[PDB]
Order: sequence, then C-alpha cells, then structure tokens
Amino acid sequence: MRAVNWNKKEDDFSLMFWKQNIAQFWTEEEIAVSSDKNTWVQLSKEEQIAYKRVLGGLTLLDTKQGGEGMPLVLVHLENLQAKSVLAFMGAMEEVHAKSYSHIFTTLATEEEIDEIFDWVDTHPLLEKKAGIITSYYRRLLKPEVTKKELYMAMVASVFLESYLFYSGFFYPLYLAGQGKLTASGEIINLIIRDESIHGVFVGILAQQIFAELSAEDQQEVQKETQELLMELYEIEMAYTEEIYTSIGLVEDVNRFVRYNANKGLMNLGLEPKFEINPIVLNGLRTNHDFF
Amino acid sequence: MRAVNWNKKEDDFSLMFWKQNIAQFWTEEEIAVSSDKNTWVQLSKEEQIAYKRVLGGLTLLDTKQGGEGMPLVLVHLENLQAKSVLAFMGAMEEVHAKSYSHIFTTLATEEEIDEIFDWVDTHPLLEKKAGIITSYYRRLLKPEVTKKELYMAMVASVFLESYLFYSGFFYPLYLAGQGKLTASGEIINLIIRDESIHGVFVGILAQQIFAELSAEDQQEVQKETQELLMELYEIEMAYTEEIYTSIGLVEDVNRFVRYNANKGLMNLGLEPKFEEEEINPIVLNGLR
Ligand SMILES: [Cl-]
Ligand SMILES: [Fe+2]
Ligand SMILES: [Fe+2]
Ligand SMILES: [Fe+2]
Ligand SMILES: [Fe+2]
Repeated sequence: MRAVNWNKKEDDFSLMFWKQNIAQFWTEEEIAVSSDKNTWVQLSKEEQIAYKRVLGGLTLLDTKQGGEGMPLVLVHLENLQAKSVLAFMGAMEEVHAKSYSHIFTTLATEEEIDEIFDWVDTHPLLEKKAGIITSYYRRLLKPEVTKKELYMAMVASVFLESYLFYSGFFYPLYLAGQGKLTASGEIINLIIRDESIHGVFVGILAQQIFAELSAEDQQEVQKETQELLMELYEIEMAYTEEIYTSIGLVEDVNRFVRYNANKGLMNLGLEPKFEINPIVLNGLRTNHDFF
Repeated sequence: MRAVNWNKKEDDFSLMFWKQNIAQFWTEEEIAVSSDKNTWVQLSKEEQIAYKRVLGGLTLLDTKQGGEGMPLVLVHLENLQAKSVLAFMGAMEEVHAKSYSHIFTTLATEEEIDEIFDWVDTHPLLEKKAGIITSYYRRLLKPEVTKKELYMAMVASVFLESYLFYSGFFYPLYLAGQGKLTASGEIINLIIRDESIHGVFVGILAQQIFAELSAEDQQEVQKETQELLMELYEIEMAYTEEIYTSIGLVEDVNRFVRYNANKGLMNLGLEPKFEEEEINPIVLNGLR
C-alpha cells in the first residue's frame, strides 16, 4: 500500500496548488465584521432579507462541498499528491461555512439566524440545486467507480465552485463595491480567492481523466456536461428571480451567473456557451485581475 | 437540505474541538530541520535505517487517514459541526505527511527516499495492518451505512490515531530525548499534539454512536473491538521485532505500544487491557 511521497512528483501541478492553498490559509477570526453594522442598518428591509438569504444559500453549497464533494472525489483519486490538495480544499470549505456564521452573528439576532437556516432547509430551489450536484457525488459511494462517474463528479464540483456560488456572491460584492458592508465583503473576497483556485484545480484533474476515456465515453460525458450546465442554469434563473426581483437586480445577477458559467466551462477545457457589473468589479478590487 | 449553522449547537463539544484544531494549525515550512544533520551523521547506519523506516510507516498511516479514514467517516455523519472538525483533521493528516517528506529531504538523498517508499509499499506487515484498518473504512463506500458499520470505522480510526502510530513515534521521541534529531523531534511533537486530539474527538463520536445501538449490536461491536485491538497488537509485535531488533529496543517500544493502546481504549470509553506502566523516561524527555 502506497504512502504519499512528495520527493517524486506525481504530476506537474499538485505541489504548486498545495503551496498556494497553504499560502492563502485564513480563518474567520482574522476579519472583524462589527464595523459593517453602520451600513447594515442603512439597508432597506428588502435588501437585508436578500443579503441574509444569499448567505444562507452560500452556506449550504459550502456545507455540501466540504462534506460530500471534496471527500468523495478525493477518496477515488489514485494520485496521492492531488488527494492531499483536495483534502485541504475540503477543510477550507468548512472555514468558509463558519465564516458565514460569523457574519450572521454580527448582523442578525439568534432568532433571525435560525429562521434563515430553516428557510434554507425547506427552500425548493436550493434543495433542487444541491440535489442535482450531490447526486453526482453520491454515485461515488461504492467501492469501484468508472472514470466516467469520477469525471462527472469533478464536472459537478467545478460547476459548484466556479458557477453556482456566484448568484450568491454577487450581492456582497455589489454592496461592497458601493462601500456598504465592506468587512463582510473582505471575507467574501477571501472565499472567492479560494473557490477560484478550487475550480481551476478540479478542472485540471477532470481534463486528465477526460483524456483517459474512450471516444464513446467522451462523447457521452460531453453531452451530460452540457445538459448539467443548462439544467443548473434554468434553476439559477428561477433563483435569481426569487431573490433579486424585490431589489431590482435580476438581469444584472443573470449576466454575472453567465460570466461565471463560462469560467467554469473554461476550467474544464471547454468553450464558453453564453454571450461584469462594474459595481461588482469595484467590490472585487480589494480577484479583480481574475475577473 | 441542511446547511451548517454554528449559531445553534449540534452537540456540546464540536465548537471546542474546531477552535483547538484551528489554534494548533501549523505547516511544514515552519520548522527548519537542517540543524539535525550534525546529529544525524553521528547515528550508525542501523539507527538511520530504523528512523527512515518508521517515518515511512508513519507517512503511510497518515496517507490513509487523510485520504480514507477522515473522508469516509465524515461523509456519513449527520452532525454537520462534527463533520467540519473531521474535514479539518483530515487536512492536517496531509500536512503531517508533507512534513515527513520535509524531514526526508533534509536527511536522505533522492535515491534513498524512493527506496524507503518502495520498502513501505511492498512491506507485508504494513500492508496487513493498513489493510485491517482500511477494510473498516471501505465498508462505508455505499449510500447508506448502519450505525454498527459507522461505529467500527470510528473504532479503527481511534486505534490508528491513538495506538498504531506509536510504534513509529517511539523512535523520534527516544532520540530527541537524548538531544539527537531535536528539530525533527519538534515536528513529531506537533504531529503528536494533533493526533492526540484527533483520537479524543473521534472517540467521543464513537461513544455517541455506541449509545445509539441496540443491545444485540452493542454486544457484537464490543467483541469485535476487543478482537481488533489484539489482532493489531499481534501485528505490531511482529513490526517492532522487525524494525528495532537491530538497535536493541524491541521491549522498550512494545511497552510504549501497550501504553498507547490503553489510551486508545480510554478514548473509546473502555477500560485498559494492558498492564499499566509509566512511560519510558527517555521518551518522556523527548515529549518535553
Ligand atoms: Cl473506467
Ligand atoms: Fe468554499
Ligand atoms: Fe471551493
Ligand atoms: Fe497525522
Ligand atoms: Fe490524526
């Protein structure tokens, strides 16, 4: 049985991503959020509800990535250096999820917080969205998986990392780009810096597996991938309508979702399939290069 | 579908262990090991070989805990705060494994290192002991697991964290307690501080699952746990004889193995099964 041996490179990129994930390490204890209350109380009721709801959705996604997506992909990898990187990325998803709780504690009462998590648990679109992604993960709960099954779990992971979070990230960035809730915005920028490299890394791994598939299996997962992209898009468009109609931002968020969908595809070595709001860009400017 | 909500405690201990695991965070670049070369070259070849072999074994166990043990146990937990802690602990196993490679790079040539890892991969006792533990983990590769299956994976994990590492930790601590390889010994001490809390935590989880079993299932896993403990002990005694006979330390490391087996039992809420003895005072000085 093999032990991980970092003296013998297993690929040309795992050490670089190991080192970068470590260099980027942070915890919620490092950004105090209390100074955001001065601008939080200046938001309308409808704006505050949208903010809390999107943070709830982001928490759900990070919960499933750290608790299912990273663990189940990594258990089936044969490359032990890449496995190490994914284990670390999975832990950072739990840091991210804890960081949303840190923001909530500063901005909401204990009663309001528990209402938000109850709304998350019973929300039909979030359930559908998370269910579609985790289905591909839970296919890997068996002793032996095919490369097609592993490839599609990696696709699902890239689409969560590079695409599904962004209908939620939009709003903290949009407010931060206006000088509102800028400490929470700093946290969301740290999260985005991590998710960006998670999506690139899993995409590299996916491209390596794809090259190992037969031509028949390549064409099958190419079709499944495009269908998944558009199945998620349909749900995201319904989600943006629900969250953002009250505050007038639906079409802006949809453009941002398409931008990031295109990035997810590029992380998989795939051509864009769709066509950034400048205020969002200013909110990233504290990432700005990446976008 | 539920998101982790740290505002609402799921249990009385996960936040405490989350905070401590974070507080203890460290990485491989924080301890330079090059100053150990002055004492490394004073060791005989037999002493050097034993050191490299036990580090190889430790690396194997950490590879399996980060890549199978923590991920598969955590996937099946319902407690999302406990899941978080286990994910972090799994990442720290990978930090531990990376740190062993750092030690190797300072103390061995590239050809020597690859020889060690080929020795690990083809070693029959390491393959056997890792296989016994990972068999419990790989039973969890199915959509739904029973609580009996989850419990026995947690037992295996506590036995790895609190017991199977220590036939290997012995020698770095023994040398560090003599002023030899003391920078490598500081790394090993950081790893031990982590494994100690990993074993306590998984043991708490195991005790929670045990209480949720029927009497019939309790009787089954109680017996399996005791058999597993002694099945692993028989393998560890062959392993210590293989590694340490050349350097005169077999009975010393066997005493340390039994000490730590007892701690693994206590982490599971179980009584000690081996004669209770004070720790070797040289090893104790290496832990200081
Ligand atoms: Cl295959
Ligand atoms: Fe995340
Ligand atoms: Fe991520
Ligand atoms: Fe470890
Ligand atoms: Fe551990």
